[PDB]
Amino acid sequence: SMENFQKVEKIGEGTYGVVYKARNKLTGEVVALKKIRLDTETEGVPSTAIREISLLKELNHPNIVKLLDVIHTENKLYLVFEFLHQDLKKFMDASALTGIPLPLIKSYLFQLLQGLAFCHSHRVLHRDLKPQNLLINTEGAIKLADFGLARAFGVPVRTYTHEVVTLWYRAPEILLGCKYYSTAVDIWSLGCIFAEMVTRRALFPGDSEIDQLFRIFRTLGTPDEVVWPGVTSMPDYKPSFPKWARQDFSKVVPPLDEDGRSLLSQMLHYDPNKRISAKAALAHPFFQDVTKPVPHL
Amino acid sequence: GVNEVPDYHEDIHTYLREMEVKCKPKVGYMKKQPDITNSMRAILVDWLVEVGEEYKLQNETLHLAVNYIDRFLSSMSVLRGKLQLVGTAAMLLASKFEEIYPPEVAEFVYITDDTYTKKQVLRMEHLVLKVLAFDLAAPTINQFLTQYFLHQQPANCKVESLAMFLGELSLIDADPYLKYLPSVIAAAAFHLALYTVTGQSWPESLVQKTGYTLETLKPCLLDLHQTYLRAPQHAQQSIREKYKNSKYHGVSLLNPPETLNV
Ligand SMILES: Nc1cc(I)ccn1
Ligand SMILES: Nc1cc(I)ccn1
Ligand SMILES: Nc1cc(I)ccn1
Repeated sequence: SMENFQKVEKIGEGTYGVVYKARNKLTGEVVALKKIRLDTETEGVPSTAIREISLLKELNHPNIVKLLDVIHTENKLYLVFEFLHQDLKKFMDASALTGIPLPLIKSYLFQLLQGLAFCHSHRVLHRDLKPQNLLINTEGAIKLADFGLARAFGVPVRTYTHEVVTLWYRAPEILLGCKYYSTAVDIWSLGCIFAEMVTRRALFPGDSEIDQLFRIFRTLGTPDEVVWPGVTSMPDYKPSFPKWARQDFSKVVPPLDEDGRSLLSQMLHYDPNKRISAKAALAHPFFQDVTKPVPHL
Repeated sequence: GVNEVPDYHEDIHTYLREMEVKCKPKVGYMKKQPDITNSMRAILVDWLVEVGEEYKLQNETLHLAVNYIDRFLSSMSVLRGKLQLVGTAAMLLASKFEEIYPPEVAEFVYITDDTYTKKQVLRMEHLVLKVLAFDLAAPTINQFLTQYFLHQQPANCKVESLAMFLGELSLIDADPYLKYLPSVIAAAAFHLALYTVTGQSWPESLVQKTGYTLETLKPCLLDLHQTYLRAPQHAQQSIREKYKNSKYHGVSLLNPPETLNV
């Protein structure tokens, strides 16, 4: 079954299973294998895996991690993935001194948006966009990965799991405990990621949910019924929130040009209904001159 | 607003149309099954409806389960004694796919009166996964219904329940509903629900969306009218019972119309 795969090394552990780099002994292809243990006397195949596999089988796009195979045993599942050199978090950390070139940033955001638009066009929320789940290769590509927390949604959307998205990338609608969320929550994460690629520090690094909101408000201005209609009627909204003025994006992301700043603000709009779509974002003037440079690895 | 994904409704609709063709069971599968019948299948689905109420499952879960079953039985001969095993495993998988809080496997075992062991359930789960090749994200009647509702002005909860109700009735009877695509059935349920409560017909805006006219919907609407008419006389009743409750506006209790304008 796995006779043709030679393990090379461990490369970490996602929301579920454990991930190895491997080599197809016959074809020479380098892959990542996700080993998922099957609870054969208790719970069977984890729902995490049922969603990841089923959604990735449908999602075939250059900016979405390619699932090559699923190899069954009675006791294990191995997902075979194309191998990508590393994740964006490791890349950022490696680029802590040198910085990331602006054209590469712009290229990556453009690709992330192409991948995401494809997801939304195919009725899938990702719900766990963070640098650790974005994979780069040596040729300048980037791809959405780890669809364990993903969900095929209907139109219109219904109530889904609230415990979603890593805190720092979590949209204010989820924080304030809203009944419904949609494609907008993914755009928020990418906004956070955009900013993080520019500064290589997380935009909103909270210690708690209340701390998370404070971080968002202090930088974008405390929202009101003018900016975000229905915000003050939100489940976990607190009349008592301090009222901060919006911080200029000159302070927030100094390196960023006027176009970048405009795109960023639209990505971090408080109102989910005004938050820009990935589709619209692809047209933004920021990407007029977009190229595909290769990273410095 | 964003909850109706305006930048995406059109592409999503087009995608589901392509996908419901992919996930379509084989029309004639029951004739090719030596030991199981449309009758037995009706008993199975009707039982899944009960299970769905006992566990307060999404209706979407029930529809998914039935898609799983029909596709499995399109590929695999199954003996009568194992029909329920296939159904339990499909329900389990639909729940894991669709539900925030699926029931535990143990609960799936309990509901079969211990006809089957836990191990049988889990093994069937895996076999079902292999046969469908994990292609579980199947478009359902409901996914089309919810989108068609958007075309109402204003929203009417009676039309919404009633269409849901007629949709579920179709799950029961492979003959004739295996010949209709989810989107066709959904349209026919929505027209019939609209006509019964309001008087209005299938709107032009949905003709433009779907490409379906009342002409092309004619065959399915006749079968659904028949089914609606004969419902209180069906051996299977769990859906009629289900849709008596205030939860669904008691739409099942509405006397059906006697004719259409054709
Ligand atoms: N049996 C296996 C497992 C891994 I991870 C890689 C190769 N063979
Ligand atoms: N390094 C990796 C990890 C996965 I999951 C897929 C591809 N490359
Ligand atoms: N993160 C923060 C900042 C302030 I000024 C007050 C509270 N929390």
